[PDB]
Amino acid sequence: RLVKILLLGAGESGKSTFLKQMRIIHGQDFDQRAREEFRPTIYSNVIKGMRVLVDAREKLHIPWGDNKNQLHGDKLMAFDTRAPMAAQGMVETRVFLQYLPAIRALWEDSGIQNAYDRRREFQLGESVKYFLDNLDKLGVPDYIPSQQDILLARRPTKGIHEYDFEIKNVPFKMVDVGGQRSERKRWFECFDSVTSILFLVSSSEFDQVLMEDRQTNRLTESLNIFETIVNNRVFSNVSIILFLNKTDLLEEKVQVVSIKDYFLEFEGDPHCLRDVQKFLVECFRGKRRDPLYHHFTTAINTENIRLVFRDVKDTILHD
Amino acid sequence: LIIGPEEDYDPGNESDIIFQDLEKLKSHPAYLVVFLRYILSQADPGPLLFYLCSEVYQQTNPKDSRSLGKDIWNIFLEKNAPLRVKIPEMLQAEIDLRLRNNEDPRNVLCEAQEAVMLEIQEQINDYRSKRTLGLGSLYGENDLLGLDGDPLRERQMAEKQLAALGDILSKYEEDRSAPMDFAVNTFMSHAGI
Ligand SMILES: Nc1nc2c(ncn2[C@@H]2O[C@H](COP(=O)(O)OP(=O)(O)OP(O)(O)=S)[C@@H](O)[C@H]2O)c(=O)[nH]1
Ligand SMILES: [Mg+2]
Repeated sequence: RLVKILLLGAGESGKSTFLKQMRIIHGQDFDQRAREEFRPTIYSNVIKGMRVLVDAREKLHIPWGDNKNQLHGDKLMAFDTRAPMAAQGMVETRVFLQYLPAIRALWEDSGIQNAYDRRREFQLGESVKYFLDNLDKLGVPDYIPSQQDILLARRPTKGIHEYDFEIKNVPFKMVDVGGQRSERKRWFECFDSVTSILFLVSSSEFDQVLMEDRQTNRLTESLNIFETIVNNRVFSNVSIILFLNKTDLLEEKVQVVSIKDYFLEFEGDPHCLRDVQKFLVECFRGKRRDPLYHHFTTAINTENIRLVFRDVKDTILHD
Repeated sequence: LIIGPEEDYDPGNESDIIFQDLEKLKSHPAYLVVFLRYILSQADPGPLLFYLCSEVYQQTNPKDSRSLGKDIWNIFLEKNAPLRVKIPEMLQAEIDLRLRNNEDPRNVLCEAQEAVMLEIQEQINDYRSKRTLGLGSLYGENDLLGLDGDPLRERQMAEKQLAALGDILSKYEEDRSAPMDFAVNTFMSHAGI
């Protein structure tokens, strides 16, 4: 009777963000207290993210916009990311405020900006840019993360997590799991009584490599995982739905990067969003060895997810 | 290099070596069943099953192998075989000719096994990529996360994973599950499981 939905996908595909949306759209949402619990994670995202940027600036030999910022760069690299709290991906407010001036100056530096634009050469999520562009509101003494901030807050998932909700007298149980390699060993425990699998893919990852081994192409990894799930006879009765997520990022990326440089078989306009999306869908459809439900989503956009899940629900409830 | 933003990540050897060579994979029943589980769920079971049954025929006295050879033919080579396997036209013709005239089919059967080995090695490489994806547990690898270098202990585990295979064979229609079961048992029983 319960509709059990399993969220699968490689690391950083948006699974946990989608899960937060279900709570926002069909659950109790996030009140002020629940949102304040994300503040330490947000401050950690910013400090660790900026540290990645200065390290990248130095190692990629990118000139400083102003070398007086070297003093700020030193202060940030000196922040110990291995200490107890930082290790848990948390930063106290008083600590954050001590680094705010240095972080603000660094973000305005053209060398740091150049490093960010070349992030494909290392590992860094775009949500870091979102928070760096909102340092003014994060810096206020009584900052309380907004719903949008909570959706962008980043933390890699470990273990299995469930969230239950109801839609018009219909009970749902959604399962979230970690997508990075070492966490996939937990997937086998989540398929009991599964009604549907929502397979998430970061549509904007075609020019990136894995965090696990900075060599394998991220899109290639997603295709290979999808291939093993969709062709497993054990899931013959389970409906699989593909989400080409981060559509918003893909729209902005196709204007500065050509997918053709990473996937030769692409034959269309690299600067055209629809041409690339069609290519991505073809790639996944081709992994199935004899109906591919799919949606272009933006997990951080509540309105987009509200309407996408409406279609997903109808699809699942009719299979 | 450039530091990462989530250094707390934990990535979490003998196994690899075993899974890459059918030769030593066949000598490790517990490992073979994991591969069998992979094949039955993700690919064409024909190649591996034909190979294993043929292995038994090759190791059986010509005086007790008549019926087995007939079963292999009807199951994997016959025109309308349930688990038909692809092999060179020359070999299939030669095998049929020697079986119909009661000659020694071992040499040509061996050549058919080598032909199928191409496909089997491909499936082996595919599974190795799944292990790289960190998805080995989906095919029962946890059952090997405790085995010691001991034959009896392994063949012991073999018959427990082997019993649990029914869940995958049930996803098949009688016209295929029946012959597959017969194939598995023929090898396992000869392996001492
Ligand atoms: N711009 C944009 N950001 C997104 C979208 N979906 C998720 N994100 C952001 O991507 C980052 C990673 O997403 P997250 O939800 O943690 O992925 P995950 O699949 O759960 O990752 P893991 O647990 O397997 S490692 C987060 O900062 C999140 O806010 C999207 O559609 N557009
Ligand atoms: Mg997650």
